[PDB]
Amino acid sequence: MNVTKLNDRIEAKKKELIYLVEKYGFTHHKVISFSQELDRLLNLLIELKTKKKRYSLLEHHHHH
Repeated sequence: MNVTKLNDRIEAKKKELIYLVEKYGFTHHKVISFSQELDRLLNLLIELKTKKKRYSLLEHHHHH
């Protein structure tokens, strides 16, 4: 419901992903899938901002 929280969860996932690259490698299935997930939230930033005319800009997760 909040974009800076969203940004934060992306930030944390980036860091988590980096840690996993060190232990598993970037060619590892989980690291690939988490990268897709990280991409998904990164996409959310663009997606909600490209709309902005929607309550969804706030209620992207959790609805009012």
